[PDB]
Amino acid sequence: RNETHATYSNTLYLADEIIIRDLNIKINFACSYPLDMKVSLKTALQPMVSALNIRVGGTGMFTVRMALFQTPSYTQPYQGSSVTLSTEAFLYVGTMLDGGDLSRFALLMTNCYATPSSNATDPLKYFIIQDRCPHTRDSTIQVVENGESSQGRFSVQMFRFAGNYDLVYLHCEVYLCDTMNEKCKPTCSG
Amino acid sequence: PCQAHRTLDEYWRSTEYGEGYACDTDLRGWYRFVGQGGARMAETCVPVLRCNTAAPMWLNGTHPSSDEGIVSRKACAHWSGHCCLWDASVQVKACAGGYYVYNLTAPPECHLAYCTDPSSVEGTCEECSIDEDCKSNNGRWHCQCKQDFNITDISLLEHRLECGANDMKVSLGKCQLKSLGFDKVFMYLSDSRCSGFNDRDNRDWVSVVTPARDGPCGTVLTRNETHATYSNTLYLADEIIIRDLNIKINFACSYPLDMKVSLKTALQPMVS
Amino acid sequence: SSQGRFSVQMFRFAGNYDLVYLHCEVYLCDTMNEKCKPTCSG
Ligand SMILES: *[C@@H]1O[C@H](CO)[C@@H](O[C@@H]2O[C@H](CO)[C@@H](O[C@@H]3O[C@H](CO)[C@@H](O)[C@H](O[C@H]4O[C@H](CO)[C@@H](O)[C@H](O)[C@@H]4O)[C@@H]3O)[C@H](O)[C@H]2NC(C)=O)[C@H](O)[C@H]1NC(C)=O
Ligand SMILES: *[C@@H]1O[C@H](CO)[C@@H](O[C@@H]2O[C@H](CO)[C@@H](O[C@@H]3O[C@H](CO)[C@@H](O)[C@H](O[C@H]4O[C@H](CO)[C@@H](O)[C@H](O)[C@@H]4O)[C@@H]3O)[C@H](O)[C@H]2NC(C)=O)[C@H](O)[C@H]1NC(C)=O
Ligand SMILES: *[C@@H]1O[C@H](CO)[C@@H](O[C@@H]2O[C@H](CO)[C@@H](O)[C@H](O)[C@H]2NC(C)=O)[C@H](O)[C@H]1NC(C)=O
Ligand SMILES: *[C@@H]1O[C@H](CO)[C@@H](O[C@@H]2O[C@H](CO)[C@@H](O)[C@H](O)[C@H]2NC(C)=O)[C@H](O)[C@H]1NC(C)=O
Ligand SMILES: *[C@@H]1O[C@H](CO)[C@@H](O)[C@H](O)[C@H]1NC(C)=O
Repeated sequence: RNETHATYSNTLYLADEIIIRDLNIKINFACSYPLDMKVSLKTALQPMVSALNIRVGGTGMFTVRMALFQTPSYTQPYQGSSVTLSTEAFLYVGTMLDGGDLSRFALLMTNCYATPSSNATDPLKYFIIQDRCPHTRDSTIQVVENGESSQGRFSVQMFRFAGNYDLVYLHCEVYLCDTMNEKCKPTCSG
Repeated sequence: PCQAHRTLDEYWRSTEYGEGYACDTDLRGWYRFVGQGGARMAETCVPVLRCNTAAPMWLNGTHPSSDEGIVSRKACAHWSGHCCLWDASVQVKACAGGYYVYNLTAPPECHLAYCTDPSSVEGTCEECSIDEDCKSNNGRWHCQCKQDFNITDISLLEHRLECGANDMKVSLGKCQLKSLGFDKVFMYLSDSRCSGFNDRDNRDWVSVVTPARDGPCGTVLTRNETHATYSNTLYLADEIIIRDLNIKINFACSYPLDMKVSLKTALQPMVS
Repeated sequence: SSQGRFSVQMFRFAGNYDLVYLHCEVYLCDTMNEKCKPTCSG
């Protein structure tokens, strides 16, 4: 045996008779064993230790945005505090989603409206999108996507609120929906 | 003591200097060694013909730790081949910070002077976080946290879950787990590859960060009609194996589905 | 001897581990050609 194996070496003699006279036969055989084995038990063990559970909680809020766009195709964001338009000029907007798990949710739009102010609860409201769908009584409104992915967009002609109202804002309301659990796309018709 | 001392900016007191003849007979009072020679004076009997002296001196035993006060020591003298043949009286007082003081007395005869080994100027105490007192144990400076930071039960264990939109994380006070009986902790999610790490925002914190998706580190999302909550279990053990007090902090936080969104630009048209 | 036995308190790996499996690798030696007695001290 050397440092690794251990050989058992012996020689075998074969003949057809008691006495040998030609072609002596020697079966020189040796089989070795390595010195290092690998062993493991065949039983799984399941101990038990007491577990103290401190169940703690929290709440989170996702990040989601809304940018004015200088151009059609919804490519670049407005950065000025105020934008001047003609009434005939078309408005071009869209909403971003950076909250998290963008694979699972679909940015879906319950309702958006226009008020002369930043007060979201201003009673004077023009629902620019009404119940997940564009108004049909207004035809200048058109949508490209809502709830199709994490980003919805749409365009419409500018207006002004009748009266002493020279300003218009956009308060929109978004609802997350699972893209596999339920179908999110609202397909409305008159 | 710590405020009434005279500094000695002399680089020739080091144990590496070749040879000399200066003996200190006029030295009286508290002294604070400053410079390249060292901040502490010798702990072992430095061999003959060093410290700019034929027979150099040393202090026997160990330097005092923080919060020890006046300590009586007998500074020996090495000469002729017998360490500690002559003796002088020295009183060491530890000080809050990285220096020491001594009443450096006149040795019984000339050809005797103290030494300054390089000591532990490399060992700094700024590495201790702000709430870690600059305490010492037998001459080495350690970051002992507040003794008022002493909680016995683990139900009082501190944890800050900030439910960030893009990612989830729970941060734990390192001092409080230290005093809870944990030297090194092993914090683990439902998957141990989400191993813990250290971060400092206002104090020493140990934290894990996990993406808020369904699956990647075993967090579970159960979106009911209103909320979309993500729950993962936290595992604490101060070593590889737990033998008692198995710890399971069940942390979670929900994300809504509805939310309000508006631009940040005003809008005004012009019309005939 | 030709038998290697030993004891230890049961334990448990921290994390999501509900099982412990044991896996040993043995080394055979000559009782006469070398000293197989292992002695370790701190
Ligand atoms: C310690 O001693 C052991 C026991 O002898 C020794 O292992 C042996 O090594 C030799 C040298 O490699 C092997 O000799 C054989 O020689 C011929 C070719 O030279 C072939 O028969 C063998 O190769 C075969 O390997 C596989 C075996 O099935 C097959 O792929 C195929 O048959 C190949 O032909 C082999 O080289 C001898 O077989 C081994 N014995 C073992 C491994 O059990 C070891 O090398 C020594 N260690 C030292 C000296 O450091
Ligand atoms: C959908 O799943 C969500 C996610 O869990 C679930 O919301 C949960 O509602 C319950 C019931 O209100 C909350 O249970 C908590 O329990 C204790 C007291 O019982 C407290 O922690 C909470 O009350 C706190 O409420 C305010 C929170 O700041 C504070 O006034 C104060 O801290 C109160 O202690 C609360 O009642 C549980 O926390 C929420 N989960 C959250 C918020 O993540 C919801 O009910 C489910 N909807 C269904 C099934 O329709
Ligand atoms: C937003 O507009 C409303 C209506 O002008 C403001 O006044 C509130 O109106 C509601 C009914 O719509 C009353 O019940 C409340 O008492 C009113 N006050 C408050 C403080 O809610 C409201 O104040 C405005 N909010 C903002 C943030 O501008
Ligand atoms: C050394 O510290 C001592 C203790 O505070 C200071 O006073 C000495 O006290 C001892 C013990 O009572 C006396 O035997 C010494 O005579 C005192 N020394 C002196 C110089 O009065 C002492 O001042 C410190 N030594 C120095 C040089 O400051
Ligand atoms: C000083 O301490 C050293 C080493 O610890 C020891 O050998 C020596 O006896 C001590 N001297 C006195 C005077 O006690």
